[PDB]
Amino acid sequence: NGLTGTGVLTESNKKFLPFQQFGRDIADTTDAVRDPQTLEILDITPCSF
Amino acid sequence: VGGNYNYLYRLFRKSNLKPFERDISTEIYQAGSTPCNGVEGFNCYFPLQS
Amino acid sequence: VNLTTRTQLPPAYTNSSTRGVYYPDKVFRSSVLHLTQDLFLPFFSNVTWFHAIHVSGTNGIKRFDNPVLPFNDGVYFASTEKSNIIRGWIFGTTLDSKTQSLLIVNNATNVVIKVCEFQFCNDPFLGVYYHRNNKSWMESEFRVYSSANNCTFEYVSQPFLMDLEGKQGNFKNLREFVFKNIDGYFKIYSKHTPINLVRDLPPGFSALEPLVDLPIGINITRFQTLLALHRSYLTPGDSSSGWTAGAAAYYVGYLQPRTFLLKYNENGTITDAVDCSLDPL
Ligand SMILES: *[C@@H]1O[C@H](CO)[C@@H](O[C@@H]2O[C@H](CO)[C@@H](O)[C@H](O)[C@H]2NC(C)=O)[C@H](O)[C@H]1NC(C)=O
Ligand SMILES: *[C@@H]1O[C@H](CO)[C@@H](O)[C@H](O)[C@H]1NC(C)=O
Ligand SMILES: *[C@@H]1O[C@H](CO)[C@@H](O)[C@H](O)[C@H]1NC(C)=O
Ligand SMILES: *[C@@H]1O[C@H](CO)[C@@H](O)[C@H](O)[C@H]1NC(C)=O
Ligand SMILES: *[C@@H]1O[C@H](CO)[C@@H](O)[C@H](O)[C@H]1NC(C)=O
Ligand SMILES: *[C@@H]1O[C@H](CO)[C@@H](O)[C@H](O)[C@H]1NC(C)=O
Ligand SMILES: *[C@@H]1O[C@H](CO)[C@@H](O)[C@H](O)[C@H]1NC(C)=O
Ligand SMILES: *[C@@H]1O[C@H](CO)[C@@H](O)[C@H](O)[C@H]1NC(C)=O
Repeated sequence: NGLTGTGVLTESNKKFLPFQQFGRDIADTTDAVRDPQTLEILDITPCSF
Repeated sequence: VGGNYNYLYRLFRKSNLKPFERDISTEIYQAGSTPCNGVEGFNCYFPLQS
Repeated sequence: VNLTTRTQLPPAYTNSSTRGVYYPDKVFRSSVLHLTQDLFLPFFSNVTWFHAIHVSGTNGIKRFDNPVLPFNDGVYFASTEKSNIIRGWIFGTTLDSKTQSLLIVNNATNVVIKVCEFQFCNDPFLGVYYHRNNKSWMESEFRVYSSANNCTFEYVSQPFLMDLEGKQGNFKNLREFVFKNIDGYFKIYSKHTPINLVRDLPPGFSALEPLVDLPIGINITRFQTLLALHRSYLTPGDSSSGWTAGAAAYYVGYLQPRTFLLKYNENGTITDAVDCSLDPL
């Protein structure tokens, strides 16, 4: 939905309210997102460790 | 060719507007200290103009 | 109709323990303590108490309490009732057809929202009727405004069916709202919880969720409240047509700029808060 980045996508267990699209952590970085087509929650994890 | 006068704008107001607000009132505006009570006259003006 | 047969009693006051917290944005958060600055209802603030009791055994102590109140930077509204007496509000400045105004009301079938130039009456009430030959309740009168012109915004919802029986007992439902007006948007937050109290505002904590943002763009300074009343074979006369009116109460507070600390649960629900300006602790 216009948000760009790089990472690894994985199925998530957290459940969003109907008026929420993505979430942030303490560092204000995006760590979860809802897929526009299949309404499911995915997590984002960095690639370099 | 004769002139189009359908579009209007406001000329006098007591205070400035806040963002994204609208007013469509047509009360008479008073400039002098004499009260108006309607009846446009010497110091009473119709707020809208064309 | 100007509803005669009324007494005159002094107002009543109360406070709000930890009521009035709402979600500040639309972002999901989990296991975090977050600090925000916005318009909030201060803790343990001063709340005015209004009620509508019409006991017929007291020879006229019936009272209705629908006055005009100011609108200073947003209000907090709560209602405790069991017979669906509260119906809506009107917002405006002069309320005399020289300026625009907002109307929200429920008429037992569907809710309507209008930003139109209205000529409001002095006592804008609704009414319900009770028949004896059969056991049923129906609405009969809708006396809110005289005229409507220059009418900009409109919204009517899908129909439903509503119950109008005058239940006896204790209060069952608690309804809370927050109203705000910034940059031409009218913002509403709401939350409904069930209770079993009798005569006071419950103390506790509850977080309010966003409902709608209306693009109305008007000057708002004052507001009233809309109430419904019952009529039956009680010596009619319209202005004093034995109008017994159920039992209900509601509360009003005022918002102010403050700084708060919010606690987000695991599941992104707000469960506690701290008011930074209440006391040094
Ligand atoms: C409650 O209000 C609604 C909204 O005005 C009423 O529904 C409208 O009724 C008029 C008159 O019959 C119709 O012309 C409109 O088309 C209706 N609105 C819609 C969206 O269809 C309704 O009748 C009112 N109910 C009561 C009991 O007063
Ligand atoms: C809003 O209403 C008040 C009360 O009538 C008025 O004094 C004020 O100027 C209005 N706001 C604007 C931007 O005109
Ligand atoms: C109710 O009182 C107001 C007071 O100004 C008056 O103008 C009005 O005529 C009275 N009743 C009605 C609905 O006529
Ligand atoms: C708020 O009201 C409760 C209920 O009586 C009371 O116990 C408490 O002391 C009040 N708090 C303040 C700050 O007035
Ligand atoms: C605040 O509440 C107290 C408690 O009864 C009351 O005496 C006082 O009048 C209230 N403040 C105002 C401005 O009414
Ligand atoms: C009940 O009776 C009233 C008049 O007494 C009538 O208007 C209403 O339609 C009736 N309701 C029914 C039969 O459900
Ligand atoms: C407002 O109403 C008056 C009379 O009803 C009319 O002359 C005027 O054009 C209207 N203005 C708008 C913007 O609808
Ligand atoms: C979140 O919801 C689940 C059920 O979906 C529940 O088991 C869990 O305890 C909740 N966590 C809370 C209340 O923080």
